[PDB]
Amino acid sequence: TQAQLKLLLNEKDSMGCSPLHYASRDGHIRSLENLIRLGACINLKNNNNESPLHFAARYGRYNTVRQLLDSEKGSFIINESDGAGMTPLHISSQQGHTRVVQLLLNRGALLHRDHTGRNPLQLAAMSGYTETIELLHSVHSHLLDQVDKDGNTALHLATMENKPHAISVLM
Amino acid sequence: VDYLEAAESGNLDDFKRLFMADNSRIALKDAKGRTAAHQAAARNRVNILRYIRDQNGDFNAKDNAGNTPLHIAVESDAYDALDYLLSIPVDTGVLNEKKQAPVHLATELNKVKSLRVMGQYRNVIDIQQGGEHGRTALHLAAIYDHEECARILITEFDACPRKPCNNGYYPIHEAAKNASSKTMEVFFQWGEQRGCTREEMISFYDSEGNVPLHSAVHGGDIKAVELCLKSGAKISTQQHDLSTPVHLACAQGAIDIVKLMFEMQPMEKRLCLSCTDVQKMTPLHCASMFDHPDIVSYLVAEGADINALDKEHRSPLLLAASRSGWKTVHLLIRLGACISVKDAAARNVLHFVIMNGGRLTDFAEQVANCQTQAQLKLLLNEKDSMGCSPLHYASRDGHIRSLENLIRLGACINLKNNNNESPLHFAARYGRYNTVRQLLDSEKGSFIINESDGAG
Amino acid sequence: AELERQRRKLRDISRMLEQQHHLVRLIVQKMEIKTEADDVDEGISPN
Amino acid sequence: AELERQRRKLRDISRMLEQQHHLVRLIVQKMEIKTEADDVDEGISPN
Repeated sequence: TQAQLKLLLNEKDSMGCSPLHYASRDGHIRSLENLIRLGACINLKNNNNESPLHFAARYGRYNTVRQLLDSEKGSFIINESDGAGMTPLHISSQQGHTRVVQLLLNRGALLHRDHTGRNPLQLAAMSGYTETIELLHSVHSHLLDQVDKDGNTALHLATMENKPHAISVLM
Repeated sequence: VDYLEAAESGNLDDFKRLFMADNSRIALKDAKGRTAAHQAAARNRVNILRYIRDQNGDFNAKDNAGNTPLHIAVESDAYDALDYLLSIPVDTGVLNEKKQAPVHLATELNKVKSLRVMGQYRNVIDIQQGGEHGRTALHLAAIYDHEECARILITEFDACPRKPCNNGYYPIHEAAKNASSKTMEVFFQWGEQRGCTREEMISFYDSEGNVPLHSAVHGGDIKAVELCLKSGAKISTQQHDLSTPVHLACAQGAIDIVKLMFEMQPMEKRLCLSCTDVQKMTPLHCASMFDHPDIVSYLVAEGADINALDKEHRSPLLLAASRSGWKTVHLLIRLGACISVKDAAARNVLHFVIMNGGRLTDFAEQVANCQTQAQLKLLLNEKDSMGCSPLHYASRDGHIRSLENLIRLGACINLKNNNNESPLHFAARYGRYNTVRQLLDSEKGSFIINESDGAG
Repeated sequence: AELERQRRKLRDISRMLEQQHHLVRLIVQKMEIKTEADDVDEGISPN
Repeated sequence: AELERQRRKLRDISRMLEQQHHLVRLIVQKMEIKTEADDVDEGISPN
C-alpha cells in the first residue's frame, strides 16, 4: 500500500495537528526520529499557525527540541513566528523553561519583537520566572529597558499582574 | 428543499420552475445547511443563478463563516460562474470568519486561473484590501511561495509592494523571512516594469529598521541572500540595534553566508568588521560569544581586530571564556590573543576558567606550547578589584581538582586581599573540608595554620 | 499541637534518606568515577 | 483540618523509603563489607 499511502504522515486532524505535533507535544523521543526519517514535514502549521517546534518549546521538551534543530530544515525553523508573532524563544521563555532558552541561544536564535511589541524579557517578567530574566540579561544586556508598542517597560508589566519577586530583581 | 438538488443538477428552466415552487414552498432566499442558494454557483449553475438574478435573489450569503456567493465559488472550482458574478456589480469586499476577501482565497489556495477571471474586470475589486492582520493580497503570495499568483497580481492588477501590514512588514520582507527564493525573483525583475524599482524595494524599513538583507538571514537561506546582493544591497546598513547583517550571520554560525557577502562586496570589509553596534560588539565578538570556532578562524584571516575591547571592557578571549566556550579560547590563544587583558572588575582569563569549571591543566598546556609561558605566569598571582587572586576563587567555591593545579604550578599560598584574608580564611569560613586539608599538608602549611586577618 | 508531627517527617529523612545517599555513593565508588559529585567539596555555597 | 495531610508524608516514607533502605543494603551485602552500618546494632541510642 506504501506506493503512495504515506500522505497520512502529513494529514491534519480537526484541530489541524499532524501526527508530528502529537509526538512533540507528548515527549516520545524514539518515535519522533521515525517520523523525521520517513519524511514527515517539519514546518507544518495547525490552525493557530504553530509548528511542532512551537509545541516542543512550550512544554519544555528538551531532547525533542535538540533533535529537531540538527536535522535538515533546522536553520529555517530556529526563529519562525506563529499567529501571535512569537518565536520559540518567546514561547520557551514565557513558560520559564530555562534549559530550552539556554539551548536556543547557543544555536543562534535571533531577537525581534512580537506583534504586541515585547522582547523575550518582557514576557518572562510578566510571568514570575526570575531564573530566565537573569539568564537573558547576562547574554543580551541591552533588552532590559526597551519598550513595547504601549510604552511599557519590563517593570510595568511585572507590576500590572503582581509578581513581587520579579520586581526586586528587575530593580 | 426542492431547489437544493434542482439548481445543483438541473439548473435550466425546470429547476427555475422548481425554484418557483421552492419560492412557493416557503419563500425565496430560505436558509439551508450551508446558506441561501449558495449551492447554485458551487456547481457552476449559470442559468439557475440567472433565474435567481431574474427573481432578484440575495447577493450576500452568511454560510456559517460568512463565505459569500463569490467566495463560495472560488473556494470550489467555479471558473465560469464568476464571469457572470463579476459582470453583475456584486460587492467584492466582504470578509469571512478568517478575515478573507475573495481575492485572498485565489492566492492562498493557488487558484491560478481564478485570478485571471478576476483580471478581466479589475475595477469592481480592490487589491490593496486588508486581510488577516492587514496582510494585503501580495503578502499571502509571498508567504506561501506562490510565484505564479504573484506573477499575475503585479503585471495585470498593477500592484507594487508599498503597503505595509499592521506590524510593519512589506511583502519583500515576508518573502525573505520565509525563504521564498522563487517569489523574490519576480519582484526584483518583473516588478521593475511598473514603477517600483530594484533600488527602491531594497531600502524598505521594518518596524525595527530591518532592510530586507537583514530578513534574508533570519530565514537562513543562502539563495535568498544572493538575490539581495545582486540587486545592490550594502552590508553596512544598521538596524535600530545598530547591527549589520554581518552581526546577524556569525551569531548563527552560517559560515557559508559570511564568506559569500565578502566575495560580492570586497569594499565593505573595512567599513564593516570594525562596526561596533549597541553593546559595542565587533563581528568577531559575536562569533566567539556563541562558540563558533570556524568563523573566528576566518575573520582573523581577513584581518580582524583580535583583541578589541567593548562595553564592559572585554576582549574576545575574555568574552569567549565567560560563556564557557572552551573550544574557542584554545584557538584564540594559539593565534595571538594577548593574554594580559582585564575587564571592568580586573578579572583576567584565569578568574573565568576557575569560576566556570573549566579544565586548567590543558589550558596551561596551551600557553606553554604557544611559548608565552616564558614569564606569563604572573597572572596566577594577579588580584582583581576586590583583591582576590584566582586561588581565592578556588577555595571559596569548592573545586578540589583545580585547587591542586594552582598549587602545582606555583601560585602563592598566603596572598591576602584588601581585608587581609588568605585563601585558608576563605576555606575555613565556608566549611570546605577537603580544601583545608590539602592546603595544610603542602609546603608553607605550617606557616599558615595560625595566621590572623584584619580583624585578628 | 501538630508541631510534633512536623518532626516525624524529618526523623526519617535525616536517618534513613541521609544514610541512603551514602550507601549508593559507596556503590559507584567501586565501578566508575562520577563527575558531578566528587569534583566539588562539602560545605555551604556562598550564594 | 490539614492534619490528614500530615500523615500522607509519612504514609510513603515509611513504606517505600523505609523499604528502600533495605533494598540497597541487600545489594552491598553481595559485593563488599560496609563498615559504618554493620558494626553497630539495632535500637535506640541512649543519648
